[PDB]
Amino acid sequence: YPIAVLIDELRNEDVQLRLNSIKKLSTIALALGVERTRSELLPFLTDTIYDEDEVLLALAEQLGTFTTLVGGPEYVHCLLPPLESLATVEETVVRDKAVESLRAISHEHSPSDLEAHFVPLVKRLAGGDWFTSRTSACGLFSVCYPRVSSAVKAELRQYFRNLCSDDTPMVRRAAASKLGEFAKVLELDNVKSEIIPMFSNLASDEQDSVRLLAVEACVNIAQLLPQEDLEALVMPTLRQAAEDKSWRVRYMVADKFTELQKAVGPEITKTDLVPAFQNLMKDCEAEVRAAASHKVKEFCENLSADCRENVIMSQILPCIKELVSDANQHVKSALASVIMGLSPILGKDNTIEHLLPLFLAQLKDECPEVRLNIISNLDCVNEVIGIRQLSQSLLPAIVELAEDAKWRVRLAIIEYMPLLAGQLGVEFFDEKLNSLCMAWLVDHVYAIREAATSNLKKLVEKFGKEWAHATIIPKVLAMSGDPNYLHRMTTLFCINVLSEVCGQDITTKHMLPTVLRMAGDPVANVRFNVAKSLQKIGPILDNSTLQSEVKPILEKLTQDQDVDVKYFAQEALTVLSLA
Amino acid sequence: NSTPPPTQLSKIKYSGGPQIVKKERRQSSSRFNLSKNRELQKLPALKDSPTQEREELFIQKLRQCCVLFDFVSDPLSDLKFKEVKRAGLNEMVEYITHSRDVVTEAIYPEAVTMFSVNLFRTLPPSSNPTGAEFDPKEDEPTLEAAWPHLQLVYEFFLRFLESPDFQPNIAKKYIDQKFVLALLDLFDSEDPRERDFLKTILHRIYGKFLGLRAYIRRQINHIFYRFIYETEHHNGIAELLEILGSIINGFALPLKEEHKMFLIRVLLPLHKVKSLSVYHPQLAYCVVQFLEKESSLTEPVIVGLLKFWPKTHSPKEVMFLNELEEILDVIEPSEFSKVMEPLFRQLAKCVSSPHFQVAERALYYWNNEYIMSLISDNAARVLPIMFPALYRNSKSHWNKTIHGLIYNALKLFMEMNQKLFDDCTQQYKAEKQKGRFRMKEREEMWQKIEELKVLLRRKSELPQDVYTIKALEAHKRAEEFLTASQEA
Amino acid sequence: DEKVFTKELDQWIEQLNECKQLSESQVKSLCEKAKEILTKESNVQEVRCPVTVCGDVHGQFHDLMELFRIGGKSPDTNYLFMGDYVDRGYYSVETVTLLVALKVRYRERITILRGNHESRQITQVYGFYDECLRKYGNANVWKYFTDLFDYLPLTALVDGQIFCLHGGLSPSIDTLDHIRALDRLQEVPHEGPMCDLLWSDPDDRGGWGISPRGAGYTFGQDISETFNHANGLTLVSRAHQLVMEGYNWCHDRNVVTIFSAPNYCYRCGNQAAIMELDDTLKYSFLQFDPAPRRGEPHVTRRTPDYFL
Ligand SMILES: [Mn+2]
Ligand SMILES: [Mn+2]
Repeated sequence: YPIAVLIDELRNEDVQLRLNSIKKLSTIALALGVERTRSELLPFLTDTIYDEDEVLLALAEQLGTFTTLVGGPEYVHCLLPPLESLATVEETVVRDKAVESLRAISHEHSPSDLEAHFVPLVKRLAGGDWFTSRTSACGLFSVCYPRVSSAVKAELRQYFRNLCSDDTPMVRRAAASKLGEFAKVLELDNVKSEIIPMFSNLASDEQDSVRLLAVEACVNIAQLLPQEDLEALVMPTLRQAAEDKSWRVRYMVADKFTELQKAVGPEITKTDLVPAFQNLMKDCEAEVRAAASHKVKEFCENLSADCRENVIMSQILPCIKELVSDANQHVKSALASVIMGLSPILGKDNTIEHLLPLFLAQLKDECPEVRLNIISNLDCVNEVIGIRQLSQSLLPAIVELAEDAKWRVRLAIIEYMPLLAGQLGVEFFDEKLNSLCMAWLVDHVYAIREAATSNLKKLVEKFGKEWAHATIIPKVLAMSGDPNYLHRMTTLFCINVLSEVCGQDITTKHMLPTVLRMAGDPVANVRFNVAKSLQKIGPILDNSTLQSEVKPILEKLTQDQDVDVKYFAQEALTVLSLA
Repeated sequence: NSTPPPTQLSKIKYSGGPQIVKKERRQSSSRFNLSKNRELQKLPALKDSPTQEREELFIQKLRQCCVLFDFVSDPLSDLKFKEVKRAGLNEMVEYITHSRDVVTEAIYPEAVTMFSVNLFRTLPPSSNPTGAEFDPKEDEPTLEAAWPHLQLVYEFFLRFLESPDFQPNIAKKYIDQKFVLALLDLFDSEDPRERDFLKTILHRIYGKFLGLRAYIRRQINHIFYRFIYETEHHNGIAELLEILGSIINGFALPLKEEHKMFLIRVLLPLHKVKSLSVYHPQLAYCVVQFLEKESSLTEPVIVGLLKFWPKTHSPKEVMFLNELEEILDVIEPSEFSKVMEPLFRQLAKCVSSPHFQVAERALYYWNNEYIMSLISDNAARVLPIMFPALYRNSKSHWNKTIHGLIYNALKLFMEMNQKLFDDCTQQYKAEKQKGRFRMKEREEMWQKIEELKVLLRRKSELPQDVYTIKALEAHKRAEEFLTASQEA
Repeated sequence: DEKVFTKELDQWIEQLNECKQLSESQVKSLCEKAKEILTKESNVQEVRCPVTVCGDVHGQFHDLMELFRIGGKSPDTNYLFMGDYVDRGYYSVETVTLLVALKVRYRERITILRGNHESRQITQVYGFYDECLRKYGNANVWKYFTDLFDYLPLTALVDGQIFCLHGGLSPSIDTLDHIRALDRLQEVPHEGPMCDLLWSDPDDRGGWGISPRGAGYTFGQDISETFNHANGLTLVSRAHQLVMEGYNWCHDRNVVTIFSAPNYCYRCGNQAAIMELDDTLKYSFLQFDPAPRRGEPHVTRRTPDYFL
């Protein structure tokens, strides 16, 4: 309410005290009336302030929300003087915040004062002396184009063409970054005559950092043109961008390749995009081969169905037989993430003849990330070929990966094991795969041990309780006499997940005498894991055994020497309501 | 009289564990636009030829060495075709330095074409990782695999420029603005031996081509503007600043408005990049050489350094204090009184710092008797700024070396002038709650709401790359220091 | 001890496991809680038989969470760390806050020792003082942690047979009773018996040598063979040194260097290791690779150094 008090607080020589007093600029404007903040507060921000860039960043973030505190959407052009000064500041985090706030303010404008206050603001930033103002002018053409008159929007196209032909490459890099966004609000005959010559010039630019941004503009331009003139306008620019001498432009064609396939159409994809895709997979730079290997599944999914399996088997598949044996490890790992996904496209018999040797060659690769990516999609080939064919060709490679050196590869087989065991049947699992799941429980890595206990819960839901009682219950109860204390707790961890699925009778008569026996274990870590397990399997037992066999053990563990055994037993007595 | 500090090739302190070694850091992908046929027989020698078939033999030796070979994919392919280029490149280097009147104007297009097909290329992806968790000083350099041939092309072009019969009026139609821009794109090369030849070649091109000087200075600014504001990653900032340090020493003394805007808007925002420690001895030379040229720029330099003063980066705060003492060594007494209250409010925060390297670097200003000269002529208002910073922290510091330096700094103030005032007891205690006068009015605004020294340096324990290191010490430099280039 | 504090303390461990730092007032209350626990610990701490022994972590939090996936979670697996938890990494604050919070909550299950980087001077040369400035805005959390570091025990004695410490031996110490006579509640000196216990190294030279680290000594095989016989020791486990395999035997299997930071400083490309002692004190080493990095490595304009 006094203006002469807070003018010195916002001009205080401490920098932090100017920062807190300007982050609370909404509460100062709320205390002032909506007419005096136009006449005193906003000219003060216009005239006086210029400071540290942390203050200017906080100032630009506040003024994007002042559209109600200034008097509503018909007085919002008073926020344009201060925001124009922050759009020319050299630091890039404040002039990006100022151009972000300038777009939010522009929607509150009328269509009449857009041509009176916002369009002259864009034309003054676009004709500024320094490049920091011309860069901030590039992000303001799309939010003010489609609401102005035809004579004004003819001037906006001229001022955008001057930014695309700028002297400095910093503005040309920012004009090309907003070329696709600006082209989506133009009419069709003006994209065809004004956007195309300024898109074709930015793709023949001397700086490759400008040329690669014209490739991302080629996706947005081609998707709003009709299919008949894509050959005479867009296609010679895209054909010379795939053959560019800079690898950074060839990387952007390969990274945006599936978006170029949907935007252009299915007919020019057969003619031009398929031979251009072969040259990107056989590229001299390993970064371009890895980018063209990520797209090898999605490119073949969206081909025309009249010629899908003929193009893949004759043009694509000879090129991916050489990316399997590539020298670089990123291209081998990128192909392996998506090579199993083109198994439903080729069919059953083409997968056995042509794709199955490529899968076995990557299940035995020396890189662990190639082996990780090829396991994670093993169900997708399982629905194409049968379980009789999976068990013949790929199952000796899966059993061999169950004892892999890297534990992440061992973990990927365990997560696939309940899906594989359900299809193979219980008579095949007990003979050839049951010893694999029991050998994971005594592994050295703990994350393999805890993934094998959760594997035992998923196995008995698919096979039943009486399969567990005859096969895997006496295997995990003999683990309680292991002289390593890390494996004695695995018996307790197995009982925590098996008790909820094998019911009350198997828990009381087979697993409860084991958790009560090892409550006199010498290691203290086993002794409170007994008390943490009696809390877990407690509700599954009935009230008769909970008061005569569980409660006298939990009372003895509260007299233990160790403080953590004494705590967890006392915690289990209240959860079991035995206090 | 003064030269810029020469940029070191290997800037990593390797005093950690030397028993662990790396695997040579081999480049992965080779190149674009290679040749198919690489057949090359040995042409006859230039010295043994008669004196009239000299330039056509020299053209055919320069029509050779434009076929590019492969050192990356198959490192031992075409060893007899690679050695005839290596012996041919070594023949043309030895031919151009000793003999006289060997360059005709029909040699100028071929020597530029031989340079432009061998070196002008798209640099391969950076093998060093990027991110906030990576120290930019500990980036291991990756040597160029074609350096058995690329070194002798740089060596040939440098002796071509420095020949006494070089005519810059003939060569200015082939060395044009497209040649310079393609040469400036190679300064991001990760090979430090490649950046050393480009620094010497660009120094000769700027020295002899007066029509390219305004273009070279503009394209260097575009490299720094992208580096400061967009990417924050460039391997040759220290090499370009060593070139610019020789340009500043040759500026005309009524300094132009183009050069003053280069100091304020390019050189001063280079202090805020995270990798300032890579190029700081070259950047601090260019700033000081401006103030030796025109001392009127001392005020916007110091208030620009205090604007970019680092607060979450203590090795950069020591580098700011090191550069600020070099500015204060050459400051005029009239410029000192215009800037000393923003200057000594920052030094009050640096003396009272918990960081022992920041505190001991600012307390070493009192050993500089020229800075203590200007303090004694301004002690009426430079002492009430520094006296609370030294007296509130005389005994409260964990390091006991700073206990000595604060007492050493406090006794130089009492012997300077007997300002033995004891009004620190009220002007702190009254302003305990004078900031609480403004706090209750801060709450009063909510009352009307509506409508809602081996251990003293950071070493690297990375394993060394002993093949790369001894290759960096075997590389003799092109020139030890860059001489000044006078403005026309 | 009191029950409403442990449910607050269990929330901090769960919050810290998501790589989320604690507040400045929570670090101050934590470091004073750990100060009462560590001030009644001897200079040589007695640890029971089943324990997992770890080396330098050096702020690599995502490789510390990988370490708990090889050896097990913290109350279930007894751990013993050998200093160097706060430096040479991006997440030094979240690494040392979790390891101290496990010590307050599980004081019989964790034993944290002092390394050379838990001093005031070494932690300001490298990037832990700047990390508390970047993450908290001032230098109070640095003052809370480095005053806690004075109370950390120097050495540890597992079952009376295995001697665990950060650096190595010293010419001023020849008996475990001489480590008990030291005063450890101070900043790490530049020379003396306490300095060489966190700075020394083994080598193959014999006798006392000049430690190139600038602080410390180097001891040969004839010293560790003499130190083991005079105290009844079978092994002097250590760390402090980068080893490529993760662990390394030296001096006719009298000392072993354990390093638990895989891909040290995200440059080195080394493996890590932890030493597991079972109930009858037989050692076994589990090597592991770095954790896979998951997230959005996009171009994020770093906040500048002059914003505070
Ligand atoms: Mn260490
Ligand atoms: Mn250490």
